[PDB]
Amino acid sequence: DPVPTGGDDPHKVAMLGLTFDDVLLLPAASDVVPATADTSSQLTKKIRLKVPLVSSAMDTVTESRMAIAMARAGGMGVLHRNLPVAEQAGQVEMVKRSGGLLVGAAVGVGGDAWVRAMMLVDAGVDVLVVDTAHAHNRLVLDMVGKLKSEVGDRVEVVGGNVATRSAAAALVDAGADAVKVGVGPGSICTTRVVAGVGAPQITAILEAVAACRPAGVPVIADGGLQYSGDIAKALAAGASTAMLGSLLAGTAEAPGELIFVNGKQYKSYRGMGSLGAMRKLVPEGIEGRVPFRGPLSSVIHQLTGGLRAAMGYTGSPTIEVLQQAQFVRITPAGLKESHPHDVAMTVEAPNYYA
Amino acid sequence: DPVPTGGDDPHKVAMLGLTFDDVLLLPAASDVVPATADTSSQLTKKIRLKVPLVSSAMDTVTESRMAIAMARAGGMGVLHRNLPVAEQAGQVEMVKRSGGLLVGAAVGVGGDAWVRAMMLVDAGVDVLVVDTAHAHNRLVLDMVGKLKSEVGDRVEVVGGNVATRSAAAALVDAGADAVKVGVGPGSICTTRVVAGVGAPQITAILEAVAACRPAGVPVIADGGLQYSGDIAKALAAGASTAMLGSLLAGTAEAPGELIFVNGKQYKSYRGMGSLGAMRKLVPEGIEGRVPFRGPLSSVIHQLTGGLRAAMGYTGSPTIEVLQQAQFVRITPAGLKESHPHDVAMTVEAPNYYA
Amino acid sequence: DPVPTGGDDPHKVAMLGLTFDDVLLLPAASDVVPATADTSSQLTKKIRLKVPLVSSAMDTVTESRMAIAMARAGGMGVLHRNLPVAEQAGQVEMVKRSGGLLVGAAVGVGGDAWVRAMMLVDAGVDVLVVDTAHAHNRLVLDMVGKLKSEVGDRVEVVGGNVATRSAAAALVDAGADAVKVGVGPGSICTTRVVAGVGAPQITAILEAVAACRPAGVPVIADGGLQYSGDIAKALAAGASTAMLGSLLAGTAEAPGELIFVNGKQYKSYRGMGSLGAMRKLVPEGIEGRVPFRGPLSSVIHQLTGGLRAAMGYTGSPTIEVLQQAQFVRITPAGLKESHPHDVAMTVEAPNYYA
Amino acid sequence: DPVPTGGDDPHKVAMLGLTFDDVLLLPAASDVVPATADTSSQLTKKIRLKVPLVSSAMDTVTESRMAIAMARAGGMGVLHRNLPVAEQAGQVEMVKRSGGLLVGAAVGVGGDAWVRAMMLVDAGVDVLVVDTAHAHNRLVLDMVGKLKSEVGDRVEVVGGNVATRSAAAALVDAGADAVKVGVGPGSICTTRVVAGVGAPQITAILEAVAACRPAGVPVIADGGLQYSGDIAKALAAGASTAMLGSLLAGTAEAPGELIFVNGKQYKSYRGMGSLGAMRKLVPEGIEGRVPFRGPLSSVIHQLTGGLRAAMGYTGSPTIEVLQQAQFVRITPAGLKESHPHDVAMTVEAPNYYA
Ligand SMILES: COc1c(C)c2c(c(O)c1C/C=C(\C)Cn1cc(COC[C@H]3O[C@@H](n4cnc5c(N)ncnc54)[C@H](O)[C@@H]3O)nn1)C(=O)OC2
Ligand SMILES: COc1c(C)c2c(c(O)c1C/C=C(\C)Cn1cc(COC[C@H]3O[C@@H](n4cnc5c(N)ncnc54)[C@H](O)[C@@H]3O)nn1)C(=O)OC2
Ligand SMILES: COc1c(C)c2c(c(O)c1C/C=C(\C)Cn1cc(COC[C@H]3O[C@@H](n4cnc5c(N)ncnc54)[C@H](O)[C@@H]3O)nn1)C(=O)OC2
Ligand SMILES: COc1c(C)c2c(c(O)c1C/C=C(\C)Cn1cc(COC[C@H]3O[C@@H](n4cnc5c(N)ncnc54)[C@H](O)[C@@H]3O)nn1)C(=O)OC2
Ligand SMILES: O=c1[nH]cnc2c1ncn2[C@@H]1O[C@H](COP(=O)(O)O)[C@@H](O)[C@H]1O
Ligand SMILES: O=c1[nH]cnc2c1ncn2[C@@H]1O[C@H](COP(=O)(O)O)[C@@H](O)[C@H]1O
Ligand SMILES: O=c1[nH]cnc2c1ncn2[C@@H]1O[C@H](COP(=O)(O)O)[C@@H](O)[C@H]1O
Ligand SMILES: O=c1[nH]cnc2c1ncn2[C@@H]1O[C@H](COP(=O)(O)O)[C@@H](O)[C@H]1O
Ligand SMILES: [K+]
Ligand SMILES: [K+]
Ligand SMILES: [K+]
Ligand SMILES: [K+]
Repeated sequence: DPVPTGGDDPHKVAMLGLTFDDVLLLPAASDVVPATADTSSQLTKKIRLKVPLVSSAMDTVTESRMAIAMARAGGMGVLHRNLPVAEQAGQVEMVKRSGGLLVGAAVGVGGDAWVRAMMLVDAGVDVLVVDTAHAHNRLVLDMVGKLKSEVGDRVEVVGGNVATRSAAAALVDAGADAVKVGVGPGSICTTRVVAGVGAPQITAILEAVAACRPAGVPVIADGGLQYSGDIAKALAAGASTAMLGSLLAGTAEAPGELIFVNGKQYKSYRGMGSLGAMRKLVPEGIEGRVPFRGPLSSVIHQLTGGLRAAMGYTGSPTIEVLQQAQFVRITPAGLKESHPHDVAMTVEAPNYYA
Repeated sequence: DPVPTGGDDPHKVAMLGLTFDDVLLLPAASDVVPATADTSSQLTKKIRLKVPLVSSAMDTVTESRMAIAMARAGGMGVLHRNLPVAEQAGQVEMVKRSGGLLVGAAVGVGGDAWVRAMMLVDAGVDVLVVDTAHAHNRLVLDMVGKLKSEVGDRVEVVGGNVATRSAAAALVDAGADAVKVGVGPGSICTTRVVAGVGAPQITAILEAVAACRPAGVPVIADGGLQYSGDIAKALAAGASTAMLGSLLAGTAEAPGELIFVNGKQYKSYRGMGSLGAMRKLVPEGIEGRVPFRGPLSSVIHQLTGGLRAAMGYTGSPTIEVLQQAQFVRITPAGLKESHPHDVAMTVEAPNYYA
Repeated sequence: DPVPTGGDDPHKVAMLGLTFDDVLLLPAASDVVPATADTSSQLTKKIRLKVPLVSSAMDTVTESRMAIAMARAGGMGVLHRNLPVAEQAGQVEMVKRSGGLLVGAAVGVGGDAWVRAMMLVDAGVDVLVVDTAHAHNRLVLDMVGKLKSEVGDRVEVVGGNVATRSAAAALVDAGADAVKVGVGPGSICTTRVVAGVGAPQITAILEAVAACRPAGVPVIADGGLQYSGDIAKALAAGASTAMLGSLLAGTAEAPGELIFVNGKQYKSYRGMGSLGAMRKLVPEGIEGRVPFRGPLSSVIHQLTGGLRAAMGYTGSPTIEVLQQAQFVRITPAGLKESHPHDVAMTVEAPNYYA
Repeated sequence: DPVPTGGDDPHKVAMLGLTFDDVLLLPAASDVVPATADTSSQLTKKIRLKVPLVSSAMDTVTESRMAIAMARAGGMGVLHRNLPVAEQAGQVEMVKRSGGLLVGAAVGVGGDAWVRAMMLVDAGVDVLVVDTAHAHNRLVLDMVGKLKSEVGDRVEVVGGNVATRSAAAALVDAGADAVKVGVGPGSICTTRVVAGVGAPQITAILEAVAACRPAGVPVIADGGLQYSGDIAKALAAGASTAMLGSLLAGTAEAPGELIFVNGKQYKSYRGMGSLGAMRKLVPEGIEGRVPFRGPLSSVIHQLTGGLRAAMGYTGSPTIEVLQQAQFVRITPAGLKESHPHDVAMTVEAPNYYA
């Protein structure tokens, strides 16, 4: 970062971090229309999805109903781990016996996490996600490496989360089959406020990709996505898939009863590091609610439609070509101009609410 | 773009995009006053307007009443294409038989669009606008080139929309008589959110102009304009005309009945890519309403008055000289200072509402 | 401006404009306390004020009561010109016969303005202000030069307004005794929106000063000031005095009756380019109201107290040394941190309202 | 500062100032977990705290109850000086006789301040804080140097406040045992608005540290902190401790009765430069209220928990290693993404309110 901002060390403030709202994809020469785009992409080294989307491993987003629906829509669910091992394993079996659908499951770090992992593999899980706030901790890299050693022939092992090139490189050397990027950008996340730590999500992807791409390891962009265009941006920055919590938490298939506050409909959505999920603790998430959004299938159709539009605009027949697209950086005025502006919206759009 | 923002490719984030609110025109030495300014400008290679303004080809902005009024005010209307071919053609005839006024009409891409185009030419249209979200698609360049080949002796052919230098260059090589710039900046547009694609409108004009100006092809700045000063900025960036939807949709001549909500008056205004206009679809516009603004003539007087003021300030006797003016880039504080600030407005101004 | 923002001309977007909220003064080594600071400064080549403040030539800010009070407080008023010549001249006499106080008066450009000017000189005015939106117009430079030729032995002649180095240089060569800077930053001004023209006020001062300082011509910073700290910033950027409209319009001495809306007290304040002041016109100002602020003397005490504080902080015993102080440029976060933040204000401060 | 912003002097606008919301800490390789972090740090050359936090010397933040509680929590209180000397001294004795707890006390500059200081030393104070708005004034450096000469064997002497490298260097040469950084960032402070003076707090720390670190003098980051992550940022920028007013003013131990406005609970909090504290004056602070936050111990637990999280993320076993961490600079979009976003919070978190 060139500009003088204090002190005598030019590396103290090491770069300028961008996130989704900071950039637009540039249109390019195209012989692609949304209809002819191919949205398939690698979830891991061995697993390719038809639709490059996976649901967050959260107790207000993914249990078996969500996992089943995501798989049928061409993506995948990652089953959360805030429940007894026998119950998480049973949910893996529920998905597996609905057509041999793909499914993943989260585990932590340690002895209990290891027992959880072995049970999940026994239940037939396809992907284990080592699900942590900071994968550059040595204990996490150990967990990833040992799982890959012991069961890596039977199962794919994802490691996360990271926000730097060096952390992505450490997970690759540990043997990760994919690397999940996102420290702090989650809609329900307070890590960046409470700890003061993280990196803006576009820059975090660009950096992780610089480590993972040359090693042939897919990057999963996790957190901070709010519009279908954000998915296109994350993939163009080099991710192969995107993980969604907020965008899916409001759907019929997410766990939770409908909340009916003041004429409107909502579903609860909460961080896994919130007090409520963990039950003095120092939480790194909040508890809240999102608008009810109806069937998962209709949300995914809108998201994939927006991604297909982006592929047509950028002349990308495949996700692999989308990953080569270019950005322009924009100002606050640019962002206001990008949204609808100076008009009163009178009708809801299925892919846009202010 | 010099500053490090992630990864190892300096061309990934290729430049900084500016739009109207990011810049001001610098005053210069002047022997021009608003009264003596000459606002005429090229719409196309062959067509010069007295006032460098054209109304959007939208079903809530331009049918024959709007086209007639815009022509009489010294500009032009582009008749929308969300209606049967015989009806669009009939409206062209309505305008033509009100004094031989100039008129344009939108067409799409394909066989039905081609039949539409031939009928419009037969009705006496002066300008065909190949009206698309992404003119850098090969199908659009083909449509432009074939129209120019078949009927280009009888009619001027405009192509759009683009947001890059390379896309403008492709339209010029395809034979466009003008190039329309604007991917996503429209007030009712969600393309930049839904697809994540576009470029801020001042930068988009500067880039398109770098391709079109040396080839002698006029650029039409389309979308994102909200104040008379925006028109001056778009022209100074090198456009020859500006296309307006939002600013004209509220006028008496725009299609639509007056809406009377809660003591106030409005007219409907909607994207042509909204669900409502297209009638599961994945829309790229919204449906809404804008304040009623009275007769078109009075709006155009205010817009041209603001443009004339800019010409006096920049010492520009003609639009061609305005296109040589300089900008200063501004911060959010600069923008707040540019608007009225720290005062409660007690009376409406005819050319300013907060 | 180094960063790529579109096109092939590096001078198209010629620099980055800053205004007051973009910068802070850096504290420095000091043997000055607010009590020992000397706030005197040149209004013009020949006229030094005890307090570097002058009231705007506006019909809601300065008639004779305001002019008298400003002079007694150690500054000066400039009498507005939206009234018959005999009446403006009479007000000059009212001030002159209240102790031989300093007074200025605005005039325009042309034959009627020239008659106005001669009458004002006859009435004993000390300063003529050629009061225009764009002093880089040739007609204005002619007016300034001819006044200085004809009556420049009897009276000081101020010219404005400008926002560029070249325009300030032209006024200096025309013979101006001071140069007034400010195109568009006024609180009631819409020029930057309606015409799209101007330059952020700190940059406008820095540029004008680069022309005026080496010629020994004082710069008057006109418009955009809202806090006592803004006065210190304008002077540190190199201005010698500041002109205030909004900050003084609410005082007892400003023309206007008190407005009592919904339990509170206000006074009308309006641009001289508003429809109301000019009485289809294309206005460049709005009509509004500001909070009532009580006696002028108490406002000026607060403003000078804040300026004296700045002088103590920067180690400036005199305004001439304050003009050598340094800035740091700040971000939106910096600006939020500069104001009170994260607290509910329960008591009014005499020099701060949110 | 490279970019052209006006005039011909590249040093006029000398750098870009950042504050807390402008930066995030980058995660790094770590063998630290929050539990194993060591939060101890130097308050002064001779005094090490277990927890790197000290309460502001304000009459709505620190009297003896607060000083006692802060010391027991592993930090320190600085007793305010808006009260008679015998009473401030008595409060020092109250703290000293509650277990020989550490305590500091503020003094001003001059003869009365000197008498106050001698009485405080006699009462057994551990730290004298020369408590001023501008320590680069020569009178302040004299006060610091004379105290260190006369009583510097018995007591540690802190000097502040500063916002520049040169001012920190002057205090070091004057003999300060620590340097307090912060000109204007306080939540109740208006200095930056009223005087227009200051520097954004991250840059102010980086600059002061460049002077103090090589001389082995600890820096106290004072003002502007609102979240536990801010404490981690201030320390990573090189401060050794942080001083808090706003974050502690709402606690049970802060002076003040509970205010019960409209169903909610608050405590008064006011600048020491506000009219109310000083009792025409020209104040540099405001009077207000903050939410009631319960026992001090629980607030400090949340703050230290967030700091420990940051240490785990950055791989810092000690504060000395945290001081070597790196930042990424972020945009407004980055800041929105850092907070919770696009969710309605339904439950209060103990370490986060919007
Ligand atoms: C046409 O109205 C606009 C305009 C003018 C703009 C936008 C927009 O979203 C819309 C709404 C979009 C539609 C109403 C849908 N539509 C219809 C057409 C007519 O031309 C269709 C042809 O345009 C090309 N095309 C149109 N969209 C794409 C895409 N997403 N990817 C690749 N090619 C695309 C393709 O060759 C196709 O055959 N273009 N967009 C916009 O973002 O900036 C300008
Ligand atoms: C005079 O009040 C201001 C002032 C001081 C400012 C502004 C403004 O809009 C106004 C309101 C504008 C008016 C009340 C209209 N007006 C009257 C005059 C008196 O001088 C008129 C002469 O000023 C020159 N002039 C004034 N405006 C222009 C222009 N737009 N283009 C070219 N020349 C212009 C021209 O030579 C003309 O003969 N200037 N503006 C402003 O934006 O920054 C400063
Ligand atoms: C003391 O509280 C603060 C503190 C800590 C800060 C600020 C502040 O406005 C205030 C409020 C200001 C006052 C309560 C007034 N005050 C009293 C003192 C005690 O020391 C007084 C001495 O401090 C020096 N000093 C204090 N202010 C100035 C100034 N504006 N210009 C030059 N010198 C100044 C000068 O030598 C003077 O003898 N400093 N400010 C601030 O902006 O950042 C830190
Ligand atoms: C797990 O959920 C997340 C995720 C995915 C993210 C975040 C987050 O705050 C949370 C909430 C945090 C928790 C629910 C707490 N938790 C539990 C785990 C499971 O793995 C624990 C292991 O992860 C490592 N670890 C986890 N947090 C830290 C830290 N602050 N410092 C050092 N190491 C840390 C450490 O080795 C530890 O043994 N990670 N965070 C986040 O900010 O970005 C991604
Ligand atoms: O409590 C937490 N604190 C921080 N991040 C969390 C927490 N719980 C889940 N996450 C992350 O936030 C992501 C969802 O982000 P969203 O799509 O923006 O709502 C998840 O996939 C996790 O990576
Ligand atoms: O639904 C749509 N989505 C995106 N852009 C549209 C749509 N309909 C019209 N437009 C564009 O928006 C322009 C009007 O923008 P406005 O002047 O900012 O309201 C039109 O001239 C078209 O280029
Ligand atoms: O109607 C107008 N349009 C633009 N600027 C104006 C108008 N009337 C007065 N001004 C300028 O605005 C200044 C006052 O700005 P303020 O102190 O920010 O309210 C005056 O001294 C004039 O330079
Ligand atoms: O009235 C004042 N004006 C300016 N700063 C003050 C005033 N009173 C206290 N301060 C500073 O503000 C700090 C507290 O800031 P806070 O933690 O952001 O609320 C104190 O420790 C002092 O350095
Ligand atoms: K838009
Ligand atoms: K303004
Ligand atoms: K402040
Ligand atoms: K967040």
